[PDB]
Amino acid sequence: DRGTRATFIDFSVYNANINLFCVVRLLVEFPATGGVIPSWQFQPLKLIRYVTTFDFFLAACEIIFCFFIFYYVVEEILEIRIHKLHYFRSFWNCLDVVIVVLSVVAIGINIYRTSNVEVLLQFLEDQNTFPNFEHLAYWQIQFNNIAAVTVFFVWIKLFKFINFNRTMSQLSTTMSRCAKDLFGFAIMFFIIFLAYAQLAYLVFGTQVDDFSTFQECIFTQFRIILGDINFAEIEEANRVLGPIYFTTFVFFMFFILLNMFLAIINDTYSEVKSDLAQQKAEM
Amino acid sequence: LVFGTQVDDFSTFQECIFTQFRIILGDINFAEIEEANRVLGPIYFTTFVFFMFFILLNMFLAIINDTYSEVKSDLAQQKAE
Amino acid sequence: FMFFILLNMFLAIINDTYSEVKSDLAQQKAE
Amino acid sequence: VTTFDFFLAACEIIFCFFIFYYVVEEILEIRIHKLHYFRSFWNCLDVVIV
Amino acid sequence: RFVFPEPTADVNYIVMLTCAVCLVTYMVMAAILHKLDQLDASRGRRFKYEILVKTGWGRGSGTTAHVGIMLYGVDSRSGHRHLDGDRAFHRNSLDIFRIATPHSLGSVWKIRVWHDNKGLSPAWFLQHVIVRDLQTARSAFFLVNDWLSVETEANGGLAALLRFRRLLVAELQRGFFDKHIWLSIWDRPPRSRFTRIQRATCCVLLICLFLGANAVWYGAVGDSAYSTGHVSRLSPLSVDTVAVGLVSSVVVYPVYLAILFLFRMSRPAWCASLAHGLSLLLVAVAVAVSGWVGASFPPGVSVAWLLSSSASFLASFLGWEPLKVLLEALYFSLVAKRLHPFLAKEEARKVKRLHGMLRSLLVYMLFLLVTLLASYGDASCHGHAYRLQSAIKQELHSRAFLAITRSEELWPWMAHVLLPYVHGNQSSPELGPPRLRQVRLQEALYPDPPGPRVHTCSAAGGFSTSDYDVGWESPHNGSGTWAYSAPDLLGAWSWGSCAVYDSGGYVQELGLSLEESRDRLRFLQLHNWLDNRSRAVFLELTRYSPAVGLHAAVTLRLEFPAAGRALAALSVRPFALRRLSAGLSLPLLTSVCLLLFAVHFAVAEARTWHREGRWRVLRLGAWARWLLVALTAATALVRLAQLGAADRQWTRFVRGRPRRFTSFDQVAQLSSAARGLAASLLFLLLVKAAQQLRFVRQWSVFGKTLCRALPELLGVTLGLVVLGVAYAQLAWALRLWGALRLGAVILRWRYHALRGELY
Ligand SMILES: C[C@@H](CO)CCC[C@@H](C)[C@H]1CC[C@H]2[C@@H]3[C@@H](O)C=C4C[C@@H](O)CC[C@]4(C)[C@H]3CC[C@]12C
Repeated sequence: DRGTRATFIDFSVYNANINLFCVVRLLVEFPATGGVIPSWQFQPLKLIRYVTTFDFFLAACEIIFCFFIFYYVVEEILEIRIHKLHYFRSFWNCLDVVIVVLSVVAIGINIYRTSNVEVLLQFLEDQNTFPNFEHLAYWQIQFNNIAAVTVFFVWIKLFKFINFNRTMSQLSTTMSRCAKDLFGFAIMFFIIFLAYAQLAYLVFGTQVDDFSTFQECIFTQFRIILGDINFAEIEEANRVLGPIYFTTFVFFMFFILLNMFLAIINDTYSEVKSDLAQQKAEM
Repeated sequence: LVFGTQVDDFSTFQECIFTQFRIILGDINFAEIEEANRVLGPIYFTTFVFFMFFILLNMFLAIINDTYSEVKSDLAQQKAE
Repeated sequence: FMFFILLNMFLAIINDTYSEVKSDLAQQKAE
Repeated sequence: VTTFDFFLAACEIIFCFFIFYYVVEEILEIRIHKLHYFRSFWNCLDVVIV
Repeated sequence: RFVFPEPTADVNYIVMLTCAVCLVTYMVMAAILHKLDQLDASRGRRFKYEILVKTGWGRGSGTTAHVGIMLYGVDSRSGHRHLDGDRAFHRNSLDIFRIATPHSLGSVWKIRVWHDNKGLSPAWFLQHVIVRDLQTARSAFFLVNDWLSVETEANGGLAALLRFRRLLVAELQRGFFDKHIWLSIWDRPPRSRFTRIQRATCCVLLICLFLGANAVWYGAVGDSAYSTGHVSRLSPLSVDTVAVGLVSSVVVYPVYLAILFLFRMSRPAWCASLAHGLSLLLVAVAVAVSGWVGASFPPGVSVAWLLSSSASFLASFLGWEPLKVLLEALYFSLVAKRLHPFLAKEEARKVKRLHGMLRSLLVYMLFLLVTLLASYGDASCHGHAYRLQSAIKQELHSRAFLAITRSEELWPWMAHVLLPYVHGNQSSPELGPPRLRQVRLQEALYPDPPGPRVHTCSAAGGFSTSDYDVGWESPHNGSGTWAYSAPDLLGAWSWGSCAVYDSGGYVQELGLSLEESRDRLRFLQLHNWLDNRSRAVFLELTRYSPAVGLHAAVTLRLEFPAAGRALAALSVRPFALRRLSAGLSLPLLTSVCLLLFAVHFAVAEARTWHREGRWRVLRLGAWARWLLVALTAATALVRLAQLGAADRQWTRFVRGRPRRFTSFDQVAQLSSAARGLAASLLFLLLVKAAQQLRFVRQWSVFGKTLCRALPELLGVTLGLVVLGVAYAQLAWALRLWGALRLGAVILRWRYHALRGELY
């Protein structure tokens, strides 16, 4: 009727060749102002893991991973308590806590979800009723979103281990020393970035649909920085404040603001190399 | 890990590398990155542009800018020596 | 090799030309 | 009739404001500052341009 | 007599923005007070002429004594050091009183002193401070100047049995701006232990508690007086909002008195460091509960809550704190009746600058809050506006309309897609019949040579204004059947392609129901209503969505650059019809608050204009101030004009709804402009927030290296523009030139020079 606001369609499939369930959800939304908005979600779950030897291999690697994270958390508690307190001015220890927290969250989610499979058993009792696999897909998505960030930080941590000669050491020194002062300009640049974002959201955020939301405005500005979006629709959106905004943004934040980042890095590297070269006139 | 199932541009592993290289040339689509994962996708896109076009691509130029000046100074001094 | 190692030598050349012009002008006007 | 000639009109208005700024600035260089001193070839252009 | 509503999820941004502003201002003010307190901590151990008490009245005084001196008088009070002399207070050991006492009022009773020694002493009594008029002349060099003893009665002007009046007046004069918490973050007496910073914690605690209590009472207590709701008009009755503000302040006051008592007299060994923690909890909790109770405010009580909070703050500042200091003075006077309540002189200008910055920060934060409200008060019916306009554009088949060139398919288009859209079973309630105002020109056009268009449209002339008949011109008996329908002065300027149009022309009502409207459409089609010159067509009717509460002005335009060809353009502008007579809606309050700020800036500008005199021109600051004032005034006036025009149009409509049009379009224009201007104004403020980042020693260079290289950047831009005009005078480019990264080298050089010159 005219009163409806949302419609869902749900089902799932097995594809017995490989061992991967696939749950399918289709949403259709009816805004009160008229129109239709579709959305879809296909999720490849896996619930019957232990069949082949590779599955036991993966389980063993999971156990070893739990042992490793337990080892790291123990050696971190030992270091925080039985050694220097408030050792947070390093950025190399504030990274370990993030990694261990993300890992323990992932393990907790896995224990919560994997141990919760009785719905499959209920479906296997009688197979003429709708299976309820929606929660499992959501938790699988959440687990993937955590593992994908955990692996990123684990890879990032490797930078601590590359100082095996003069060149890498000096590059690391330049990169670290150039972070204390780039922080201020980053803040001052993001303030103007958000000022442009809110201005665009308030002005064009009603007829363009690229500026229809604040984060969408931020993404549009980043795309313009990459050089992807053209203002061929902004004039239709607005003829007074359109070209003015576009020109001001592409001039002030692409010819002036974006070069201080180059200048600071260039000067820091130059002074660092000069200092390290002068470190040989004394020896 | 995030987009390796539904975009089709990050299906394999080397495909991700080639897609990032195309992004460096400014050939992003972003019509599927944002709808494949509304959170953690735009985060990746935004943090990828800020750490490449602003920081990590201004370091090659710094080295090439400093070394050129240094070598010209040394060579000119040697010529005038 | 086209965007990272070969494009930036052009910018380095421009930068060095500007710096040399600046230094020469400063030396001449401060002599 | 266009969306570019209006920018030209705005530039003309800005130009008129600049000429007002330079004419309100030159009278003080003759009244308060010592007058009848144009043998500089620089105060000469400033007035003829205006 | 309580309720846990949790009705909806649509957050109310007003409370969130207010809380965010109140915490940000506290953070920055605490940051400033950190240095303002470190200076006092370092200084832990003219006002008048050089005080001199160098005398030799006594001998054999090899002991020590303390001679305290108090410079009484309004707005000036400070103690003095001990009775240390040139020979350790021994025989004839008295020096000039060259102690730093910058507190000294005018020709008032600035005289008070006392002495405390190890019991008694010989006849060593320094006469007085012989300072008549050398620097400021706060008093004369004449007093009793004779033998004295401990607790000297150093009274004066420019047993004491009446201890009552003297004790009360002294205690009030000392504590009228110290105990008073609000304006004490500026006048803390030195050597005290109340730390100059937790004074800000008390203030932020009061603000957050006021906000929380008011947010609870509004929308959490509607049983005892059920006076709230639909029967409660948001307009301030001046009998109710003040009452709830007062009662909220009174009920929340005791916990403040408890936390202050835990602060004062704490060094109780170290409990003060606990108290901060408590505050950092309570305010948060307060904010939290606001963020839970304010999410379900009806759209009219939000202004009432702000008024109640303002009244509550103004109540605890206009008598409650004075009452507390008065009762404290009486308690002290009636309990224990205590009788005593270029090297290193550059810091004075530093303290003055810090006080000025602290005073300007509050005004900046208040202006930021009011402009944030003016901008995002209704930042919830904003995505709905986009969805509504997109839906309207979609169901009108905008693509099918923007791809018509001949002036013949317009009739099938209207008969097929538009008329079924206007009428139907329910079919998108309209609120207004359509119109077909139309212009003729009278300057008959001729088709261009083969080809769509050579450069542009041309051959314009004088728009026709005469009367005509069925078919065209034939006025025989009386008034023409197709009158001109003279344009209104409000609502015009569509700004098409060929020229700038207006609201004048020959109109058609287009009937009421589908059958009659279609028949009349065909009737006027066959009788040659639209085949002649007929520059424009101007189809535009209405739209209104009750579900969200937004109207939409829809305008369709076909234009004729030449006889035979057309150009299509449509505009759907959504807005919210908020009348001026609706009470004290938030936009009206923000508009009347912005005018006060504009007046304040104008007054502050004129007070310096006339102080320095004329010829203050040629300074960028004056121009910036006079442009900011103009922008603020324009924003306020445009918003007020939109509010007035909405009411005018709505009254005109409700007058003759059945067969009128009333053209709400102008309102949709103003609501746009009043939303653009503010959007720019806030922008400026944000930019300012970047510049004031320079108050960091490390980050002060990022502004200097950009203000120093401005001439070079302008020169480079000049080169760009001259090469660009040359590129066209011989008859890409910008891309290759901008790929040079030219500004980078100038910025790098300036940065290197500034860093080198920083050490
Ligand atoms: C006083 C000093 C500090 O100690 C500041 C230095 C300012 C200076 C570098 C700036 C000021 C005006 C600029 C020129 C412009 O006016 C038109 C042009 C024409 C174009 O074909 C090439 C470029 C050129 C020459 C510009 C060159 C750079 C200039 C000379």
